[PDB]
Amino acid sequence: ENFTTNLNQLARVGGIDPLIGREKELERAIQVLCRRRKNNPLLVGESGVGKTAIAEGLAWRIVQGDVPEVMADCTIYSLDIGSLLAGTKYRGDFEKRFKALLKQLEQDTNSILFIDEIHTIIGAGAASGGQVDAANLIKPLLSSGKIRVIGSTTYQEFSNIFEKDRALARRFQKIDITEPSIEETVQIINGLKPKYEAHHDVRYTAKAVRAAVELAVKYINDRHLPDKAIDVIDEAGARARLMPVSKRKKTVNVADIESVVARIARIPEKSVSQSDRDTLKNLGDRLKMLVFGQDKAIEALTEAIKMARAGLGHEHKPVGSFLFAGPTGVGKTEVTVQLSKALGIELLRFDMSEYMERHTVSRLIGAPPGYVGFDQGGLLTDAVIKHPHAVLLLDEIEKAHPDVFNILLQVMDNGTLTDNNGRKADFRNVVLVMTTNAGVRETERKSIGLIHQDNSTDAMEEIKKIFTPEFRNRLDNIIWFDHLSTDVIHQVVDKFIVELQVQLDQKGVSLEVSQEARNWLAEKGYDRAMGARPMARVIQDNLKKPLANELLFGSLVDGGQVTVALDKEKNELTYGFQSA
Amino acid sequence: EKVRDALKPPS
Ligand SMILES: Nc1ncnc2c1ncn2[C@@H]1O[C@H](COP(=O)(O)OP(=O)(O)OP(O)(O)=S)[C@@H](O)[C@H]1O
Ligand SMILES: Nc1ncnc2c1ncn2[C@@H]1O[C@H](COP(=O)(O)OP(=O)(O)OP(O)(O)=S)[C@@H](O)[C@H]1O
Ligand SMILES: [Mg+2]
Ligand SMILES: [Mg+2]
Repeated sequence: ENFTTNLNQLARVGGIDPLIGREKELERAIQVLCRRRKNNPLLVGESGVGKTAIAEGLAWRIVQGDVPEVMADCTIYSLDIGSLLAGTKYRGDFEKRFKALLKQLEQDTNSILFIDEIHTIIGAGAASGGQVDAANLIKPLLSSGKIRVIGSTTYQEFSNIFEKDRALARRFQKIDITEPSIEETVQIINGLKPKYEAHHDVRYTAKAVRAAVELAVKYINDRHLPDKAIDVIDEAGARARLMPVSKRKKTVNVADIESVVARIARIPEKSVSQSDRDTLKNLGDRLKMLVFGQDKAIEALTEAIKMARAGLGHEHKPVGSFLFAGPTGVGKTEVTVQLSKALGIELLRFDMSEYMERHTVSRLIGAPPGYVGFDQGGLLTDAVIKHPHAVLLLDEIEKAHPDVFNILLQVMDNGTLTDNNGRKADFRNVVLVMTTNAGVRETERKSIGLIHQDNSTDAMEEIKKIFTPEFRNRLDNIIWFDHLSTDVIHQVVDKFIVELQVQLDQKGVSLEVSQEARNWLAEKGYDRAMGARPMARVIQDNLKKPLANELLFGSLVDGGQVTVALDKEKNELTYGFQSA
Repeated sequence: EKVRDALKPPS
């Protein structure tokens, strides 16, 4: 009938891809096909392993004749459950169709029914009245054993649906199918290759198949090995096929497959381009013009990035894990924010002051216990999944509950944080930076003595008290931030003034500041303990406040050409406004 | 609690 599909006929015309390997799996199924009791086999394994292909592959082998003589003539049919229910509008239509099919099979005694997703029949034909389920109709024949059927299910299934009804499970013989080894996968791809080569009119290199399996399992962790490798191979041919010329590349070579894996895994590709090569080269100076001082922190951040792109990087850890500690007003956070801008990647920020309670930490990995809503996603895992190449900033990590550290421990050591739903987040390309203010009180503390002692070591001890040895062992570097020097402050003043000029440019105002005035601001605003934040306040009172009055009501409403100069006699600035 | 129902006419 139309519902049934003779797989053997399909193979005869090339409609089923050939099977490679899995001889033990076929032998276990064939041994079960011929056993007196529990004749029905069940193919159970994870998605994308080959369970469906094995059932179709069996028919392919039969037509070829490389099967046991007992199974020399065994027709394998495929049930289309959708077609069974297509016209079952009137009462008894489902039974007539299903019973007509079973009668056909028992008469032959050679025909075998392959039913994919066997768990689906557990509720078919349950409209109303008789409520004759499809499993109920098949159960009598299966118990006797006159009819042989083949099933397929996932590990998710076979526990929640099929195993509920012991009547069906007892008859079926479970078979465990596991993904093949890396070496086995290369053999499989080589066997399927001629069909993919013809479709795309390209020749895959021997090394390319090894790279596809090795690269995909290494970076593509959301799928199983057989389909995962085949996906890369299928896409690689299409990429070459769509070149502007009819066929720019008639064959696929190593380092071409890498491009496909990069798009699928959203990881930076190897063979770095001149555009990104120059960016990494200038990533040490571009940051030094925005963040002054703390050169040791910039080098640690850029070297870890350069290493990963070069190919020398941790196998399972992230690109780099750093802890930024030190006094206030120093560029602990700013350097992280500017890093993401210099690299052109998404910045993931997480103010850890909002994760003090234990339940808050859970939100990162998953929703609350038994959350009624469907949005059971995690905040940390989703962000990393959405942006695998990013800067994972965790400011004020000290405030966060200790549980957060236990989460980062597996991240720094394994690079993957599985979520409640089973999705695996990849941290291999996400920079992990954590800023802490632990021991900041010691930095500003003044000793009881003529000389003010350093107190930096005391602050480090406090840091060690909170961050256990395990956490500090997995950190690539614990960069301490030195206090801002006078020379640095002068550079910082230019930065804030430039920002002021940008705000003024939006109002058609141009500001010129004499060098003498800049030093006056630096001297007045320089505070070693408080860093650079006071400088911003000094700019507000001296520069922004007079300008604000003029901008709102004065010569600078629609004008500009402001000229500031400091008179030495009164050590006070002189604001000159031109109406323009 | 809300579940769809599929009916069948007698003939
Ligand atoms: N010789 C082979 N060995 C292993 N896997 C293969 C082989 N040939 C093809 N495959 C893969 O197996 C796929 C067929 O589907 P399966 O891997 O059996 O999973 P499935 O039955 O679709 O899984 P569900 O939906 O979870 S029941 C093909 O599209 C390939 O990805
Ligand atoms: N090295 C620096 N060069 C230029 N501006 C800086 C520097 N360090 C800090 N700033 C400025 O100071 C302000 C705050 O800098 P951040 O790095 O965000 O401070 P922070 O390290 O988070 O502070 P705490 O007190 O330690 S939480 C911003 O205006 C920054 O631009
Ligand atoms: Mg399948
Ligand atoms: Mg900070």
